[PDB]
Amino acid sequence: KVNQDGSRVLLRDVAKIELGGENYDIIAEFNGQPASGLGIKLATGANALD
Amino acid sequence: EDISDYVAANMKDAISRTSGVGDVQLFGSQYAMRIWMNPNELNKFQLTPV
Amino acid sequence: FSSSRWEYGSPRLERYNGLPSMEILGQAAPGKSTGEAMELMEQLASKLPT
Amino acid sequence: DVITAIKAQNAQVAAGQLGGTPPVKGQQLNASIIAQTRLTSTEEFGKILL
Repeated sequence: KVNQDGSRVLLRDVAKIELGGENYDIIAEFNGQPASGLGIKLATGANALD
Repeated sequence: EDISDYVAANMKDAISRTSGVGDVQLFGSQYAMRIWMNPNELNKFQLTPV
Repeated sequence: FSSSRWEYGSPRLERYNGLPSMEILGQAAPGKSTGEAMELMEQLASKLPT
Repeated sequence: DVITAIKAQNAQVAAGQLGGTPPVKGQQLNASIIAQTRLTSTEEFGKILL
């Protein structure tokens, strides 16, 4: 908004804006070292080793 | 936050669609524009999260 | 309330497997055929930017 | 006004939780927040304010 004064308010002024993960629930450590991973879950009656 | 985003926005999409994958559980989350509001700074300029 | 600007843009963007891609269409040669035509093109692309 | 009063009072809203997901370091309790729940009986519907 622009309140009767000429002053401007912005999302930067009202809120902390950062490029972060969409959820903060599940985190992983590989030997105590910060890391992610691709946990693959096979299809129903697929081909496994193929 | 940084690795989990890259693992999703460079690799994850190529899997889960490849050789008969049921579903992939990514160990983290891809980046999102996270806006962290402030109640007092909202109250200051007469603003609701709406 | 509106500014007016002429600006360059693509009329037909392309994506291969969820990644921005551009289709090159070519020929073998009056001498060579496919095998070398591809082999040439594969490292004519390897000597491109990162 | 009858209809409008129903979906405003007879509805289940999804509020967050105490000690959410990106928490303040040293948070001890993590409990879910319950707000408006869905009405169950003929009496509760009778008590809808217009």
